[PDB]
Amino acid sequence: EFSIREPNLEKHQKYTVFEAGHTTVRMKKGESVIGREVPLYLYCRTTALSK
Amino acid sequence: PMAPYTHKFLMEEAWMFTKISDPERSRAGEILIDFFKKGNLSAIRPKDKP
Amino acid sequence: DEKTAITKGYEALIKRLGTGDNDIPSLIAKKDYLSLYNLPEVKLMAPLIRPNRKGVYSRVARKLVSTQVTTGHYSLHELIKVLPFTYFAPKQGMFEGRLFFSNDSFVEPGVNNNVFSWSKADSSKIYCHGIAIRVPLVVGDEHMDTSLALLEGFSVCENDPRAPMVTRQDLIDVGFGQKVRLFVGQGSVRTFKRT
Amino acid sequence: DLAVLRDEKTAITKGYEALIKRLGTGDNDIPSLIAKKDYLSLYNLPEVKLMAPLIRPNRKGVYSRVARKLVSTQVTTGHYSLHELIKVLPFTYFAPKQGMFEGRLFFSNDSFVEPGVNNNVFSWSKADSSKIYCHGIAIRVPLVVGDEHMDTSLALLEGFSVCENDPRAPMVTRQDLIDVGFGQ
Amino acid sequence: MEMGRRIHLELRNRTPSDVKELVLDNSRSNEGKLEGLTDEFEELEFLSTINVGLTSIANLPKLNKLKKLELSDNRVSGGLEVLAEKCPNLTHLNLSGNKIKDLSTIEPLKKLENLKSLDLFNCEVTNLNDYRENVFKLLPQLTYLDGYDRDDKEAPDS
Repeated sequence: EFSIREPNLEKHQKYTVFEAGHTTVRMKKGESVIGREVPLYLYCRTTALSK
Repeated sequence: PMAPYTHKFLMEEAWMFTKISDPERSRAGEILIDFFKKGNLSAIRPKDKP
Repeated sequence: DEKTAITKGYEALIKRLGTGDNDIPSLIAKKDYLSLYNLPEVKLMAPLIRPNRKGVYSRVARKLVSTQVTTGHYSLHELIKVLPFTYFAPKQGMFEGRLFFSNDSFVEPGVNNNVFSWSKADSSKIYCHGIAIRVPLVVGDEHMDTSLALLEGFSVCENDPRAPMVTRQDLIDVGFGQKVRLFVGQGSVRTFKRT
Repeated sequence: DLAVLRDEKTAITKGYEALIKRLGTGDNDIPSLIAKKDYLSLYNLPEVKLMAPLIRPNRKGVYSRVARKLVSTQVTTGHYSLHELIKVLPFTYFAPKQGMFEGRLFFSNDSFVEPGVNNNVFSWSKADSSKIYCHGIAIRVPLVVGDEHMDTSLALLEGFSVCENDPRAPMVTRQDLIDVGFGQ
Repeated sequence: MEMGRRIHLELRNRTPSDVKELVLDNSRSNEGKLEGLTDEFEELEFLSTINVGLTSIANLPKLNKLKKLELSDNRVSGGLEVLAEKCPNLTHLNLSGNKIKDLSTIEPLKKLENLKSLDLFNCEVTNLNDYRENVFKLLPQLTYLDGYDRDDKEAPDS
């Protein structure tokens, strides 16, 4: 999974996290939509499901 | 210790790419291929140290 | 009520036709659209237009009416739908396909809606708030050409899936003579060609 | 012979190679013009003239105004990003006009370049500042002039060469190599 | 490069007493600590330190004529009280991209009576509930936040 929020060791105990370069957010600027770069993170995790 | 995250997905802590939808390509494989073609996901290259 | 005000404004716009000179069809046949932007009924309906986006909606409506009238291809329904907004100074801005009214409601060009709905094979019956209104005239082809009432500087063309989907923002950059598929409503995709 | 892409992306890639081919030393070239703050000359270089037809003619003026503006800001202050300059110089051929800038600089082939964010059509990274990825094709940039990120002793090594010994010329530090004049 | 050489380069024989602007972007600073700055810089009115692996503010000298600062892309956290003594005449500040967790770290900025605009983007604090309002109630003198005033009034260019 993707995220833009650094992790907490206590909460994210089942997830392994990486730093996959950078992404870009996009927001209003009056009449035009601009973008600003930010770092991106990668939430790996192995889990089980069933029918 | 505190109870850790459990749900399969990540509520709130998710960043979502986005692309305009197509009714002729409304499937998982087609959507993933289309997202890959623009080269965003391909650019992702995770670093060794976690 | 605001809805009833809009209804009476639209009734006045419809009656203005009057099958006579100094009315909508005579100015149409004359191709003098500027006068349409100064009628009394639009002046009466103007206060019902949201102030913040008044300039942008005036701009878009003015462009649409001008483009349609210039070609002689038009459709009375979309015209009357968008006319009220062209009584102000057009100001640059961002349009998102919804000409919001002062009451928080909306009228989006080229899609039927409760506030104003036009059904094919029912040109005489103009459904406003689920109320049928007879038109004072008769038409069988003056309305059939709506290819120019959807967007501002484009025209419909034959369907083509190969063309890539696009959105309102990117339209400014599309090169000349390039087809562009894009939604015209809910799950309704229509190709367009700049012109 | 070992290629599957069409004439369009190949033409754009060739144009960018040609633009990077004028980054070499000597007068009448990009680095020397930047040193002389003569940004105006960049707009009449032969390779931009050759690459101009591709630019989307409908809005060529608006793009030209934005890219012609950015270079000046980069050129005048002395803080510039060589890669952005190369990316946006093809648009500086035509006369400026008036219009709204959405954010992307299109070509005639529905392929754009956004000024600042790496994309498939043109990519690079601050780690390896000696590669340009045009449609997944690696274009080596010569190392004739440093940039704010890439700046170091290495980024100039290619520019220099050995010559016949002359004892009159001065003896300088390694760091001062950045400041020496071309053809000195 | 390095803040020392970068600065010595920007200073083309100019004394460090007649400049009105300075830039140090895309450099590196040992220990994430400033190095080479002093009180000699008096006429300075602008500063920009971006992506230099910075983490704290301890070697910052006293700068009075300073009226604008930028610390983006670094990992600063905690030190925000020096501003009330070194740059009391400061008006514009920006911290997007740094490590900021709670509001207690922000409270000292109340003493900057000359403060007008602040920019907080991509920080952990931003992920809270009713944060714009709580900050505004903390710093009343403030009017602009991240380029937007109360009621989402976009600020002008400059």
